[PDB]
Amino acid sequence: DRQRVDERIATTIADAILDGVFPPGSTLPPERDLAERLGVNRTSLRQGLARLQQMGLIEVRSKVNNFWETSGLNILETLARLDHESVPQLIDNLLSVRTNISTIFIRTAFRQHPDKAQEVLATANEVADHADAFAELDYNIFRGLAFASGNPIYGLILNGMKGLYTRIGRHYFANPEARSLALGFYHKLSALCSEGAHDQVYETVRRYGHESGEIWHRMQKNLP
Amino acid sequence: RVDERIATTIADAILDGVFPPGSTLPPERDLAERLGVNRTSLRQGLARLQQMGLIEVGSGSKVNNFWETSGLNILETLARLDHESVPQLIDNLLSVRTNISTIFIRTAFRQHPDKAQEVLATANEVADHADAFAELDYNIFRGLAFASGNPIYGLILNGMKGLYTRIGRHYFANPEARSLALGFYHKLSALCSEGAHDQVYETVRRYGHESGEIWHRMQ
Repeated sequence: DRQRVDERIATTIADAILDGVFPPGSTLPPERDLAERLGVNRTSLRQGLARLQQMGLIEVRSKVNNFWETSGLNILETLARLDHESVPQLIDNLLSVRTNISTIFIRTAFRQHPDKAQEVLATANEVADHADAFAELDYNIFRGLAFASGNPIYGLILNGMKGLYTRIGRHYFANPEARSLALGFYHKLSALCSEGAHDQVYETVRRYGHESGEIWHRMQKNLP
Repeated sequence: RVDERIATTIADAILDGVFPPGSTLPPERDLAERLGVNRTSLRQGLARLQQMGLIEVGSGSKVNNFWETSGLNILETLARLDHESVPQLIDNLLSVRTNISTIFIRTAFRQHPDKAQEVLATANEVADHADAFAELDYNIFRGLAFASGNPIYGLILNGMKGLYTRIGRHYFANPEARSLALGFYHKLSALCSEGAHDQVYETVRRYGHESGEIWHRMQ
């Protein structure tokens, strides 16, 4: 998916902001200078600036915001790509958020829309046995259970996690042990949902976070 | 702010189903004319919609299913467009805030109690008035999210700021609302001081229940 020039402009300036070249409260260089420094025309620059405004990173007057105050989950992939010095455990942070938030919305789904939850978990049957397929399945199951809670804001959170979460999963689910543990987990969730054993969701999800995390910790070493 | 208004108008039309998922938008010239705007302003608006994932581009601007691609950034739009389901969206947000905060408040108290106390201490310097209180309440929940040591909880709170503070600016006009919150922050501070990590859950859930009752009787 080739980035067009306005996207490259936004990425380049966003990186500089997140990196601290432009501290909160500072002003970007004027258009003529900025476009010449980037080697772009000013029409493309203003398109890139539009993207930065939408990201919450700047305000046209361009004043630079504190990205830790204005950014949502939409910056997760950027923090990972930069391997930002402020979030050395970003990957671990994201898996911990997925685990702990999913204990909420999985329990809720089992009580509110168990028929939808079982429909989502059933997709684990007939998944292809390889990394990309499992990464997609796994995200779709957590996202589906988040919406099955009846509270679509959990689903919006999963949508925001999609990029970085599935990037992790595409690496993780190359391991056949990772795929087998996930299948066991989805099946156990389905069993819990079928029985109505809502009070067991917490331990099951916490245990899966722990066991998958041990496999992931070994695998992530081999990665940038 | 024309390009912002363009993006919002088109985003509203997508969420309202005027432009169906999988459709492609009218060509730029046609869309500019319909919106009564310039093509370069429309192109800035389209860049914004691509940035937020609502449309995808050697091919037209394809409309994504917004329930698959949108984040917390559409909360304010959902509330603006769906007057009849704001009570449910609002309860949904408050429930999310309540239950997610049980996680990150406990972690902050366990891992970084001094930082958690410094956030909670901001409750001592508030004007007893709606708009200032709504900002303080948000800043306490956001601050505790970051004080967990996991900034992704903070990014979540950042995404809820818009709609969450809008509710708060209505809610905290009520003096009981302000009183309950102050008591909640002081109770949080006590629990942190005591290391009573296992009590945050019930205290936060009780707050969410009791503030929701005040809110519901206001509504």
